[PDB]
Amino acid sequence: PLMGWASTADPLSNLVLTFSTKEDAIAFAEKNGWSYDVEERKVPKPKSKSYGANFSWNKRTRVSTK
Amino acid sequence: SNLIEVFVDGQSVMVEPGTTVLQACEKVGMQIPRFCYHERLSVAGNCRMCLVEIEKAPKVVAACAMPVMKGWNILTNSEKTKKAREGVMEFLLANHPLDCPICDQGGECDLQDQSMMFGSDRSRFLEGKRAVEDKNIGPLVKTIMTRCIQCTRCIRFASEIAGVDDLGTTGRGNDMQVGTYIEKMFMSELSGNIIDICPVGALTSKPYAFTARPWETRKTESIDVMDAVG
Amino acid sequence: RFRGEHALRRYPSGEERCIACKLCEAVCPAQAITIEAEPRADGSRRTTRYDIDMTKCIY
Amino acid sequence: NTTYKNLQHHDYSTYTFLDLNLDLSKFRMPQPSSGRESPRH
Amino acid sequence: KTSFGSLKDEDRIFTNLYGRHDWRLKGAQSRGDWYKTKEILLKGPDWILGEVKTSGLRGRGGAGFPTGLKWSFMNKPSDGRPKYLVVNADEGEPGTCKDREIIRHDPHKLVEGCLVGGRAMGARAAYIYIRGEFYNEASNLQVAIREAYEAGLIGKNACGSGYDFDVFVVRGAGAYICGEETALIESIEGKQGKPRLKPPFPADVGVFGCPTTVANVETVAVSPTICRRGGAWFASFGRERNSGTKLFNISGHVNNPCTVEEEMSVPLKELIEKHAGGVTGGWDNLLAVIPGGSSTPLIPKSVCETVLMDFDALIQAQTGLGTAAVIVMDRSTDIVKAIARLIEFYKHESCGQCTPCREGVDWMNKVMARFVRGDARPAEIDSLWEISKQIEGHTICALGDGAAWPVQGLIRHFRPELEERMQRFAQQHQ
Amino acid sequence: KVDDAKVSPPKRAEMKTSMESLIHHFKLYTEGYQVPPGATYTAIEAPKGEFGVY
Amino acid sequence: ALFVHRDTPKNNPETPFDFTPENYKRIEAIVKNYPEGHKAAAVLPVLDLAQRQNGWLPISAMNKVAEILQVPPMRVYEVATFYTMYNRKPVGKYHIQVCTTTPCMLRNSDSILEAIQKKLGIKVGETTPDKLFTLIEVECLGACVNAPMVQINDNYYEDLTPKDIEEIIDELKAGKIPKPGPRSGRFSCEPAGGLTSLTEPPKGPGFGVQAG
Ligand SMILES: Cc1cc2nc3c(=O)[nH]c(=O)nc-3n(C[C@H](O)[C@H](O)[C@H](O)COP(=O)(O)O)c2cc1C
Ligand code: SF4
Ligand code: SF4
Ligand code: SF4
Ligand code: SF4
Ligand code: SF4
Ligand code: FES
Ligand code: FES
Repeated sequence: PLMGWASTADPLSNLVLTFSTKEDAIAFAEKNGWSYDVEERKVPKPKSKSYGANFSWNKRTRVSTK
Repeated sequence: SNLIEVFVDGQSVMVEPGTTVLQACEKVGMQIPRFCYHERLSVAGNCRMCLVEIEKAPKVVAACAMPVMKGWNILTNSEKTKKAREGVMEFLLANHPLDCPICDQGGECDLQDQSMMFGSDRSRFLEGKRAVEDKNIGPLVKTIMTRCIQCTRCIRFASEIAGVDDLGTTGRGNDMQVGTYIEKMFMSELSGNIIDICPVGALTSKPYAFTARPWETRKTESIDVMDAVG
Repeated sequence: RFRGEHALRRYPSGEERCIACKLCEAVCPAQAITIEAEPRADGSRRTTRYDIDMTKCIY
Repeated sequence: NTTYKNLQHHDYSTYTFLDLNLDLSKFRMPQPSSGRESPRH
Repeated sequence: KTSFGSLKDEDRIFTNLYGRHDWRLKGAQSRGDWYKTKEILLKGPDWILGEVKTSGLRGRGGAGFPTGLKWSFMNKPSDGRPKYLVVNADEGEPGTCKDREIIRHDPHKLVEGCLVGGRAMGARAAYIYIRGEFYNEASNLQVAIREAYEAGLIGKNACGSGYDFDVFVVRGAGAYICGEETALIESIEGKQGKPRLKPPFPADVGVFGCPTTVANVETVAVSPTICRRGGAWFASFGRERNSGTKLFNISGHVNNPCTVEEEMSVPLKELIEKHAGGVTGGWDNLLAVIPGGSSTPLIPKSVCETVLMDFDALIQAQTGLGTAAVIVMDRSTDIVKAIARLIEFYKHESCGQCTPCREGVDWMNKVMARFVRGDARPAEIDSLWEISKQIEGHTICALGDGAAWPVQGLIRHFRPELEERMQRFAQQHQ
Repeated sequence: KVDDAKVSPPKRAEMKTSMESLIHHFKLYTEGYQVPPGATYTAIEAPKGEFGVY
Repeated sequence: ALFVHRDTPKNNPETPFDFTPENYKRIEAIVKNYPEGHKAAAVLPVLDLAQRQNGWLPISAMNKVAEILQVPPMRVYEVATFYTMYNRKPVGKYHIQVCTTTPCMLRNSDSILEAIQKKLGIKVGETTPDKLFTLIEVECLGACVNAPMVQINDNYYEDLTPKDIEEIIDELKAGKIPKPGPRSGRFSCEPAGGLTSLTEPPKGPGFGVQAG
């Protein structure tokens, strides 16, 4: 109410716990006490790509500007 | 059966034919510095940054678009590998204006991160650096034509996905301009999805433009609304 | 090289020298620099909220 | 031979190339299509 | 063996350098076009490839490719995609005057060569790309096409045999990069004129996705005469490794600069003086000699007085051999200004795929202009050596290398003139 | 200072003219230079004694 | 250097414009000369036809060509601005190109250049203060065995000299064109001497043949 700053009543807002696995994450969460929600790890699916696929006589990939 | 032996610095890995050097290095854990490649867009060998050295190879090739034959071995820490990358890095940072404060992607650049981790330090070319007049691509995307490193990632995106096909290159050599020839505005679908694709701070967001800076914002998971896809 | 008042300069016969590039918040160790920018009524990038917390500044 | 045995080119008009291309428009090998008429068909 | 090349008549390859008997298929039939060619065409492709690899024909065009190896890479079986023969009728590398002369004088021998090439390696049709500045000789080729089609000797079922073959001539619109190998192909393909990457070769995807090949006018114009003339005798011309007959284009500061026909190997002093004029005022008057034209480092006096003109000799003499642009320059001119004009040419004609040629030709333009005016200290000239070693082989095409080589030759041989120039301008600036 | 602009920030003339100096300035004062992992210790002869930093 | 639109007069499409249907028959001949499935190869000859119809090319011609040849027009503008045949600044009839690079500079280019400069008056790259005379210098055109050369519209001029400059431009401004061949003798690329090339009228198949 003097500066428009974001004063918070939160100790636990700026924490970030850095882990390497998921089982140890579950182990630490069961060890210290609280509950949690889990996202997966969504790796990029590799797709076949080629410049010789960018050009073709009878396929419809046509850059037409390079 | 389509399991190809390539060696990353001596270590073996099986690689499908047609897949490039870069997907092999992403299989083993390496990355190659790159601009005109993008993992979910088309492939061309424009930006020249991804050069790499093979054992027993007197010809340095661009690793973004190489069909991989059987039995390679790839140097990603060798001598002329770093020499070629530092050379190309000194090339790219000559016609780029001193705008890293007033750029909007100052926290999330690519020239900056690769010029730290792969570049030289004591520059050259004391006089020059021409500049290019801008024109508004629309009301929603702020456009400065000067910071364009001419990587040609927006153009191929438009040509293969957007289908509007009003964004090309004019002129030759040094004097090449990107975008629109007939000064016609670009108001189509996914016109905001070119600020995530332009790897430098050339095509930036008009309404966002000068309201934040990336190293001060904390992030949170969210779901797309006003659609049914999320 | 003495360091006191924390003033601001402006241009020679010109306007505000700051851009709101936020490097001073990025290097201010006690986080006393509070900057929320706005571009002005013409378009060139400038400020709104520029705050040096002199109780926190460590000079 | 002491005379330039060209100079049958000396009388060129503007439309000569394209008029020749129209003059040889016949007996052609069909220049075969492959399905479509354009990639943006 | 011969005495390293000394050409004598009755034993040439192709005639009509300048102003011969006529320009007509009658005169071409007098010179020897369309002589028993059906027995050459209707025989077998490996025999043509063996005549190539026995005669030892060298792949021309300024580069030095192997001929028969590439044309044997052209042996995929004919699937539902045809095969094209793209004739590069252009002139790059300023100094050239190479195939302007051929396509003005003798087009019907190019018709011979393109028919032999199309029937030879399994092609289907020839697309000729001529430079856009060549209206007169391109239209002479058009009238020759109308003559050959009024006779109807090529086309559907050519030479009385079941093998159709057509030639489509496309003019250009003006670029050095149209004279390249693959931006040639995509100047045909109706795109903007910019090359492709090299790991897709023309043996798989060329013109639109046809397995095509790109042929030089020198190799096409020699190509039926290789078969019909003396085999293993074309290998008996000049040096045994790189054997051949070739033009030699002597421009520069000589009496009546022109082009000649010789064999492969020749002493350069014999070539300059004893066949095309000679250096105005004396042999020892000149400042320098450059072979090749624009893709080639320079040659000083003591090297050009003795070195025989061969590819491997020039390569181990640190130079290329281009398209026979062997020109001289006298001491009365600013050779640094000449190099800077070449760099201005490189800036005016280059595309924008690769970042390094674009940025490096910009730096070399501004810095070679500064060396014309002699600005900095020689840390700048060793920095120019640094960038000229940075560019080499880091491109798509060969224009980056062709921008590297004259600067390289300048640094390798003409250090002290630059040193004195920069000291002169430093003392005039002060 | 040292001969490495990726360690020390450059001075004012290079900051106001050269591109690489501004890039190194900007990322060196946002992120700081990257440091390889290591658990090191050293100690100096401070006038109070073995001043150790770990 | 004016490579964006600049909606000037005699521009801002649709400026009123139409072709000849005989030229449409030419267009059908050129599209007949190309394989179907890749129909966009006709852009360069059709656009050359548009230049030979209308001297400097405007933009409504390019829009019409993009409508006919089923391509998006930005590719047509790319191929337009990519070359030096296709000039979009308004030019006239006599389009002087003075070629000067490596031998042409080395054989007195600037004598010819100042001769053209003080004969026409205006600076290089520009045009006269009326129509039909545009002076530009250009890169190599293939008269490398000659003087720095003078190209007018699909015609060459070789082996020039300042008095020949004055006489040729006297006839040009008077409306007379000389022979477009070389000068100073040497009616082809010749050594001017006593036939240092072949002397006997050649035979052909009488001497060495093979497998006949
Ligand atoms: C930068 C560059 C310039 C070239 N200039 C020419 C040229 O002036 N003339 C030509 O016929 N080919 C030119 N080429 C094309 C190659 O010479 C051609 O692809 C090759 O010679 C064809 O193979 P060959 O050895 O059988 O002739 C050039 C290529 C590049 C990359
Ligand atoms: S995009 Fe360019 S101006 Fe922006 S931060 Fe990166 S280098 Fe600086
Ligand atoms: S505008 Fe951005 S994405 Fe497009 S070519 Fe330029 S740098 Fe690349
Ligand atoms: S934001 Fe801070 S560091 Fe940046 S210009 Fe303004 S006062 Fe200076
Ligand atoms: S504590 Fe004070 S002197 Fe130090 S960086 Fe912050 S505002 Fe500047
Ligand atoms: S080196 Fe230059 S001229 Fe050659 S392909 Fe690359 S960008 Fe084009
Ligand atoms: S990513 Fe391979 S060249 Fe740009
Ligand atoms: S340089 Fe003038 S014609 Fe080749």
